[PDB]
Amino acid sequence: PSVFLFPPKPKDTLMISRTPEVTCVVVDVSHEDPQVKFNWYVDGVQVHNAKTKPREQQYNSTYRVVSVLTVLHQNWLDGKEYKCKVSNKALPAPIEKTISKAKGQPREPQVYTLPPSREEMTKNQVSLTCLVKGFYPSDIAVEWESNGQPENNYKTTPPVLDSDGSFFLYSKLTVDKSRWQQGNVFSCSVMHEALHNHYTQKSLSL
Amino acid sequence: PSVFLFPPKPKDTLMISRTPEVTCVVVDVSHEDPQVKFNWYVDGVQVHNAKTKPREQQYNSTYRVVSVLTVLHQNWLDGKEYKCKVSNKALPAPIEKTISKAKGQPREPQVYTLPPSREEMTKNQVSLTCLVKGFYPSDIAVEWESNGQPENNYKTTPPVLDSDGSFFLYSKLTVDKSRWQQGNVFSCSVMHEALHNHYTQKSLSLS
Amino acid sequence: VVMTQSPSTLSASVGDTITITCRASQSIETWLAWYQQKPGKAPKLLIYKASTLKTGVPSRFSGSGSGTEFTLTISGLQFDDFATYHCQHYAGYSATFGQGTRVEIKRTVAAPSVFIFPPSDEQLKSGTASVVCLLNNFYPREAKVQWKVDNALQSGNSQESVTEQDSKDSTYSLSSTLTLSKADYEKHKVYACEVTHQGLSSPVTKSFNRG
Amino acid sequence: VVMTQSPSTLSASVGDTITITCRASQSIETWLAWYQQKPGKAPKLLIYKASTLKTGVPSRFSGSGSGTEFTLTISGLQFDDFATYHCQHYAGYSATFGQGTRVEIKRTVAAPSVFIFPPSDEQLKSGTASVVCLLNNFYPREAKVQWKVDNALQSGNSQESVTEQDSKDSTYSLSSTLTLSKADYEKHKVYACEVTHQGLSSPVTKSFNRG
Repeated sequence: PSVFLFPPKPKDTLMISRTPEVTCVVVDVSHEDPQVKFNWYVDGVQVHNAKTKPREQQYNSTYRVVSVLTVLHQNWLDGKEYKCKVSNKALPAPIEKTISKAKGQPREPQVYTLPPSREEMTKNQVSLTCLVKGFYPSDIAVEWESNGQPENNYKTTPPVLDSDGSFFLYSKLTVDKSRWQQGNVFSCSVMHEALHNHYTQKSLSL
Repeated sequence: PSVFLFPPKPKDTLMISRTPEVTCVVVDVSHEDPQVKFNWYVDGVQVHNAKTKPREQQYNSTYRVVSVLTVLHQNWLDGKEYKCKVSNKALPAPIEKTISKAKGQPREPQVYTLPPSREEMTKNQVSLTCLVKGFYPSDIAVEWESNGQPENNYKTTPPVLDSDGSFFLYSKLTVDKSRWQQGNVFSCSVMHEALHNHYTQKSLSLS
Repeated sequence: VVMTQSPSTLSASVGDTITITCRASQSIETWLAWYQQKPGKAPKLLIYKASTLKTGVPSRFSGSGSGTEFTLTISGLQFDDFATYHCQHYAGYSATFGQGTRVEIKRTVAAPSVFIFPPSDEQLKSGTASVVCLLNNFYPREAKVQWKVDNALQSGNSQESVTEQDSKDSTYSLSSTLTLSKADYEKHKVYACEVTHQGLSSPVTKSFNRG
Repeated sequence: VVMTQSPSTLSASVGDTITITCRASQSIETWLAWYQQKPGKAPKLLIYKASTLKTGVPSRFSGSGSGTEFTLTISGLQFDDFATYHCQHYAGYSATFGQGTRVEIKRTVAAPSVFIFPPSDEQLKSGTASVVCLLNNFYPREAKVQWKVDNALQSGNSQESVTEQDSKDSTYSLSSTLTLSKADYEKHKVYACEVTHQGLSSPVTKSFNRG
């Protein structure tokens, strides 16, 4: 067996610092039917071992021979098609799975930050909100900061399809009403393909 | 032969007037043995039927059989469990599926209205936000209204598991910047098990 | 600017008045053109600046709109008009096109009649094996064919071809050819073509056993 | 304006002083250049205006002549100098070359040792049969291979490849591959490679019978 392809994490393809990767996961491989082989194809080419690396199993009573391929930020962003071609004895035929990034003119996201509600100013903690809309495709990375340092207690809703075929989401940072009172400045970081330098940063404070 | 269990919609069990139901769907019932038997259980009881109600259909090259069990708002809200048992002669053993509301104590949702950012009111349309946090279970319903009528250009994010273990989401209503300025007042209605009459409401204006 | 046409396939009868819509993601004033294209031929300009008919184009073609919403109207469809229509925003240096709208002759839904053909031994003697699947007389044009060899789902070893609407019954037909060497062909027994189409309630499989 | 270079092949020893001639069909003043070219590489300019050495070119290269008669002299051949040399008349907007002179290491005449190899089984199972003939360690370079199938001369179904002069013994080797489909191969009995070479007073044939 049972194959599943996975696309790279958005943040990985937007910064050369990190290495993107197409992860091919195969589940429920039998004890008597191991020996799992792989084959990666990028736009047809490469039938013979490319720059792959797969290993590790053991499960509920089955296997799972997960292969991993290093992606070129450009390659992926330009839309090259990645094809994982698994091959197993206990498998009727050679299964397959392909994938490329969502097609379509990319659209730069709008980032707006919102203060906590007056009504929420009655709790020992407040909600810093970050709105992000108008972006396409949906791959996106959102983070928070305070004067150079990272914020941990935040949650981000997944991408949702708006009326115009674009996506939007909201990120929510939970902070002590005091820190918001002291006038500290928080910032919403958004990583996306259509942003200049694949990155924009918006601030909020009392 | 596959079987999928579907729970009633969030509003169905919150409003006594609505009709909440649990639906059992069976796909891929071979053309040869189209016999399908349903058995329903509410906390393990009812091998002997109940409301129940099946129909029969045909598709690609298989059969689809749907059975519908109407439930009692309080049985659902009281966490009762519903079992659908599907027996088919072309099946090694019967397949059973069970569903109910998530286990956990009900937390009241906090609903706040959030006006647009100064930097957005420079566009023809703005965003009126409605924050709903700290609720549980995730079953919930959100809506918008400006005057005695629904606003239909809005979107709600799906619920998100907070650090609390409670749930939170955001609904974004999009209004012509011209309207928001005319002093119009909007409001989002949130329906939840933990709200007074399963319903609260918050207003938002430009004052 | 992104241009979107509606619908993607427009089905109508001869003599009908039909409208194709084109929307721009942002205002483009009236900088919008419409082209007609027949299969294997060059696009032909019909209308430009939203509503100006190119000299020589028949008067049954008309265009309207400005800003973000545009329409091409064909008032009294003739057999010559069943074709693809493309809208285009053209600017000083670049241009952008809609996805195209195929205008086809409407008829009732028809499921494909499916046939599989083994390779001839005459060919097989030469060292190649072509296995052919025919999907005959179906409508609408969208269909899916997959090949299985000894129940193994195949990938990347087939090609497909589709006819234009049949002149008598307005259906489409499709051929898929699975190509293997003689040697690879003789390694396996069961050859099967599996087909889906909206007109079929379940997939249709045709098969033969080698030899 | 035709340029005639002589000789076509020049065989010499390391350290030799050699001359290559170019004759023009009419006077070209001193508008002549000389180029060196190694197999698979680009030509490199040595000399222009008949006698001017390009900077960096070793002083052992020299050129002379004017009118219709031109000479390239290499005074003390080094291993690096074994190569093809080309003369060129160049004008403002056109040029023409001689046919080239291949300068090689001289050694005694050596007859090729000839081997024929059938197609392997592995391949024959796939639908193709390739038959290889080898001409091993011969000198000089010109050798003719003629393929015969049931004593019928083959044409346009073979390709040849020749090595560069062996570093130790100064011979050449040649491989010729004849290519037929399993079908075509299985229609005939005897397969033969027929070799002509300076070292062979009579043509040499190596054969095998199919299977």
